[PDB]
Amino acid sequence: SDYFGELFLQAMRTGELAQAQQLMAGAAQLRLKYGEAVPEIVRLGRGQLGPQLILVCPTVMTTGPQVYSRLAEELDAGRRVSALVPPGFHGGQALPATLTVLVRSLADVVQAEVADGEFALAGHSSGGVVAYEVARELEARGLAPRGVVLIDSYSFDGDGGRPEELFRSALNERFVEYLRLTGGGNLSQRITAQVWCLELLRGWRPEGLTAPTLYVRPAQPLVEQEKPEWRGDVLAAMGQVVEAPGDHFTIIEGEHVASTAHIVGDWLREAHA
Amino acid sequence: SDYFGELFLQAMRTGELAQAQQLMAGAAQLRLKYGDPAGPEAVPEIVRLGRGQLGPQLILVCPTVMTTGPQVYSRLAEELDAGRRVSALVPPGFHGGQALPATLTVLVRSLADVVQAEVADGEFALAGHSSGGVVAYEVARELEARGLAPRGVVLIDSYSFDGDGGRPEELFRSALNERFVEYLRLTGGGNLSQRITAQVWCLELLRGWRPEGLTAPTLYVRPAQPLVEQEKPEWRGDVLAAMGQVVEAPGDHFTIIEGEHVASTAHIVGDWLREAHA
Repeated sequence: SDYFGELFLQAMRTGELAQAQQLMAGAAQLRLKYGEAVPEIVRLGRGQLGPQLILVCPTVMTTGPQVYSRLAEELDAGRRVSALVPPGFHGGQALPATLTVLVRSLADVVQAEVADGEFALAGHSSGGVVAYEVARELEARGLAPRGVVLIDSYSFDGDGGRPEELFRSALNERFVEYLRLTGGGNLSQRITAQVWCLELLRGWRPEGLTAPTLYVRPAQPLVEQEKPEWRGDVLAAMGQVVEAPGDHFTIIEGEHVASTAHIVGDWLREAHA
Repeated sequence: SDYFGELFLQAMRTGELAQAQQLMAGAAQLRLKYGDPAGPEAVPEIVRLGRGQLGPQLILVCPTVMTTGPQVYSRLAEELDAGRRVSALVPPGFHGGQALPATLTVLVRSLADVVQAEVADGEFALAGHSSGGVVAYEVARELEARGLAPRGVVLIDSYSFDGDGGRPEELFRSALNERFVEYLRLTGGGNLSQRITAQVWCLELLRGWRPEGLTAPTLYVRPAQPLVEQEKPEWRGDVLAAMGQVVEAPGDHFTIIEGEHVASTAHIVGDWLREAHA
């Protein structure tokens, strides 16, 4: 346990989660920032041949290569799959001062990974958001990603609202449960990094990308009061939108990863073809 | 593990003590409290410090700060140990499992319960350094309301922040904090967040405090040397104006009861107490 981490866990159980969030935000503000960390890139699965697929891990407390373990395995046939980990969630890593800093750090690692070979990017939620931004930056540098896949990416409108609180609370339930089960440590380090990084993405809209995009939408929502505005401007810039069985999280967990990978893999094969 | 404790220390070195205390205050609000009449109450620890087993009792109330405990008073008690029975009373929430008192009333009555049981019908007096002087004053008021008769209260450099405060307050708090933290680093101190949250919680209960309604005589001991240049006179003004006697003594806010000046401070306090018990 962490001292403030235990208070955060306790707050959830007592209906004081709003105050606990404010604390993690204040801590995130105090944390060291850079802008000089080099984001981790990890090979997933065994494939040694074919185009490279880079899975950008989400900027949330559970982040790490393992979030994509099932998904990578399903996609491992005839391609080289890697997970790219945003800095600040593990070890002694500083947080990126700005979204531009984050995106540049990650683009530099991808550039070095792929050189001039064919590649594509994919990401779940905030990972999809960040994948799209990294793609844009690589296109500015003259690279040509073959596609970007975003899995249920959303962007919060305005400054807040009650639907937002309920949705974030539902996300938080699953994040914390994963870490409890995963055995995950450094709870304050992980939550402060999440709070910092998600704030960088507030009001994000896809501004233009030459590579084709695929948006995968889970058939099942998390809560009743989800606002269409959260996805509307995102969807509008997507080249293709596909509904898939599962919810925000199970879409890439045991029960639905197979159909998700089928849709993603088929699209990626077309994209490279 | 204690990430925010680590952030607190970092923030000191980068001049963000104010933001860090704001974080600790928020956490303090989340911490479990005691005070509900039906729920379980934390019992404040009392500790004999004297070798002396004879004479009137002297109850030293430990300050509600991150370094709190009987050792802050070891030297003072050793100087005062002849002819009186010295004890140290430690406010709850700083160590172990302990919950924080819900309100100042809860704190004062928890402490007064312990003093009550300790002194029975014997002669006694209270003293405290800084916030411990403030709390000793309130505990004395409470005991007087319960029919007991403390022979006196000694406050050493007690002050009160009034209003929201500005740059002077931050500068004074930073100087205090520097000494608190150094002591903790020297005593191998652990559990930073537990100690600091409790400090920030308790010192907030004392914001805007002024003394009124005590019948026992009071002595205020004022260190001759300030901690910083920008010290506002309003911090002590109202406290002082209610003191029976005010005595200046060599030393600063802390060194007043440290090895350098503890002998001269005890002579002043000791002489007053004996005068008071007669």
